[PDB]
Amino acid sequence: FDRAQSTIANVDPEIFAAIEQENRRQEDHIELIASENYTSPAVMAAQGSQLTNKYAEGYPGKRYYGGCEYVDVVEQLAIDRVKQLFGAEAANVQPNSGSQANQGVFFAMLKPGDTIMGMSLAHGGHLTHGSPVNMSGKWFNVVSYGLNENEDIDYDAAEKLANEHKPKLIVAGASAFALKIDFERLAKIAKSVGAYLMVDMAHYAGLIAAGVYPNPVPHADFVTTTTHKSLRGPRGGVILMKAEYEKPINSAIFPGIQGGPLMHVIAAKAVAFKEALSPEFKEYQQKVVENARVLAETLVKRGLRIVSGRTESHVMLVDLRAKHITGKAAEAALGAAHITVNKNAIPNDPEKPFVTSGIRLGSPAMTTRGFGPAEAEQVGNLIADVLENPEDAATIERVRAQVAELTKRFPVYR
Amino acid sequence: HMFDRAQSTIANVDPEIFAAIEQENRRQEDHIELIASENYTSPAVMAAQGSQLTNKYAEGYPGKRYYGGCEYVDVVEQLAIDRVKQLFGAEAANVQPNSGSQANQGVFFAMLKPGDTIMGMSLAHGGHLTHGSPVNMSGKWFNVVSYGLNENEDIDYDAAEKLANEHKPKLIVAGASAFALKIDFERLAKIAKSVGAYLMVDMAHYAGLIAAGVYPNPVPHADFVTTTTHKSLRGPRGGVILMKAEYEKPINSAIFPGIQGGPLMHVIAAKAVAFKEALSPEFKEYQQKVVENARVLAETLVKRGLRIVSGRTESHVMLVDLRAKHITGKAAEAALGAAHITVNKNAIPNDPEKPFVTSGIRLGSPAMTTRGFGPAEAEQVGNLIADVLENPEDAATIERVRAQVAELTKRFPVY
Ligand SMILES: Cc1ncc(COP(=O)(O)O)c(CN[C@@H](CO)C(=O)O)c1O
Repeated sequence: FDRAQSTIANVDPEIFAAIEQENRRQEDHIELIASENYTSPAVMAAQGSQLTNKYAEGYPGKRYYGGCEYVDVVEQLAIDRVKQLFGAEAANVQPNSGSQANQGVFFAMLKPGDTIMGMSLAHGGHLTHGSPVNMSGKWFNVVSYGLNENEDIDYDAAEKLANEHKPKLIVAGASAFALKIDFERLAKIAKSVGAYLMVDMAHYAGLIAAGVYPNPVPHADFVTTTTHKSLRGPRGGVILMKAEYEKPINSAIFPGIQGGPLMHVIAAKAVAFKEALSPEFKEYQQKVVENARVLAETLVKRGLRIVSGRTESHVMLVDLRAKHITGKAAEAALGAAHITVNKNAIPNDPEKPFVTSGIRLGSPAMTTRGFGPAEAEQVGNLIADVLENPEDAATIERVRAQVAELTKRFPVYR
Repeated sequence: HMFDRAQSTIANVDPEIFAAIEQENRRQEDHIELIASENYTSPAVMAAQGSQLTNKYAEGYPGKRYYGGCEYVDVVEQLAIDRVKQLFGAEAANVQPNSGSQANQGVFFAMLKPGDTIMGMSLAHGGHLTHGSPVNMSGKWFNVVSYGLNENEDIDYDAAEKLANEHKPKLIVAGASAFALKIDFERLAKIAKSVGAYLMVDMAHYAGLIAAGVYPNPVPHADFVTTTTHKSLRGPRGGVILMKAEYEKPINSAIFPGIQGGPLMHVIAAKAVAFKEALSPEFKEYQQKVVENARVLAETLVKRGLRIVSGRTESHVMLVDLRAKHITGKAAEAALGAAHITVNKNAIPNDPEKPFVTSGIRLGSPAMTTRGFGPAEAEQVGNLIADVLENPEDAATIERVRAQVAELTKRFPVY
């Protein structure tokens, strides 16, 4: 309890060693998982603070425990900054995760058995948007909408489904969709059947904050997000809501589905929001969008296909059929070449769900460590090299060596 | 640069947050903390959840992840699982729950369907929010039957048995947020078995005492045992589920993909560190002092004319009946807080006051024991509390106590 003696290395050598290896792994691999980023030392320092010691059930100025004057300052800063970031009427920064943020809306507005609409998992929707093995799909009646022939969201079909099934709530947002979503149109659809509109902007949140992806907040009743993806913050969730839903949302998070908030993580959220308000962050996201486009363009030049035909965001779904390789095989081969991606089903995938014909790629992480258009293009070409000969030892090695050059030249943490 | 560890300090990036954390650091030093659910976790634990492991998406379980590159977070999580199994002798464990509430929700999601009947200890008598409160998920989406204390303010096992037979709960919850005595988990297991119900024990408050062997272990008797890692266990903020091997698959499926997504791997690393610390002989010695200090505190307050619910404590915690000094729980909390003693108000059985007022305060010894308080200090603290309670609005009294608190806090620094 002098920070000198209680180090991880002294107290728990096994865990220290494992953490050290993860540090090096983060340096030594090019990360293209669209949901991952590298958060700042300041953010990490914040959730490594003594604020973990405080029980603070309730909300600023209305706590159940005494001694909360300073954690109140922290939480209110987090609330005010995130409201400022997205122009929200109200906010809740206590959700433990993106899942809990989404569960909070559901607990606030719905009863078990209610009908909801969400984007289908097969076409890029998330687990929490109605999967039958998730709470959202097991305890509720789920109707899903998907993509059209152009692999854009099929707004007409969604409208038809809404009228047919009369959902109490409509979910929009996605984990693997490259285009701009028309939140205004989904809002009209929701209003026309008297449904709530909830937008899960977890993946796009950083882009939205920087103004390079459309903002769902003026159109939706509820907007949920993670703080750790494109927002580049700590791991956790946030709910944004219209003022009229402030009381049900706050009551749903506590005492509804959570207990004591993680005040150290909320402090870390506040720091990330401060960073997101800066001109440097806007410039970062402009580069994120640029690098994603260049990556997509490069893969197309090498004969691959991009689902929806283009990206208008940080993310892309790559159709691998022209190179006669499965997503599963592609993920494995790229991983061996020190490029981290994940397999992902494409629309009308001829392969089994655990195999797939696609991979999802994203630019936030590589952009954070300093990659520009030249590097994004180089990475595109390296991926294609692997895909065209995934089991050739010499091919994997040549790429790995070039990956090593990039990662050494662009360190994550200095 | 934004990712240079020299330049990216909290003070450099965010001076306002720096200032608030600094004030909180000093607040933790300058107050005697007697909130029974709070502790001071080690720098090693804090360092772990301040690590780069926050950057990793690791949906799934060790060796069965959906993402690549999880080799090292797998080592971390498996160490956490193996150590917590070792601490409590559990057949299986899940260390991903984001909180105690999510731990409890995980069991419910695994074993129950909305509308099912459950039994839990009543909130009025020391049960927790997640044990069937109608404003909590546990009580709003399920049919709740609650059991409480008897005339001696011990758990009324006979009444619980009658209720179980009458209502046929699918699941019985045991454990408490404010109960001083040893709970008879074996008897509750028998009652549960007799009606074919699952037994879930929420040992959040007692977990550290149980690990050190100074409070009875529910693991050999229960189907499921849930806990927080931040209370008497003295770890990071988060949850854990312990379960019999036969329930390994439904429990793991319930946490993911059931109710959570990517686990907080940095926090799980911190959990692992906390479990390593808990396995040491020093931790057992700590919990012996916790139990001793709680007893001494209780005895001292009784000497000053207060009453302890259940008549004694056999743990870290006590509920103090304040009526003899004609002061409410709310007023007591406020007055003690001004004297730099942190407590929280709490209803007593058959409390004549409104729920927001109460006639009691809950006290615990884990935090003060952690910063080094012994029996002499525990007794002194008991007397200081009584001094405030007997004259809660006297400025001179508040000042004298505050001065003595300052002497103690200076003598026993936390960090
Ligand atoms: C759109 C969206 N919404 C919620 C979540 C879950 O948040 P957690 O903090 O992990 O609970 C996600 C998470 N996405 C992961 C896994 O599906 C991803 O790689 O996209 C999400 O995308």
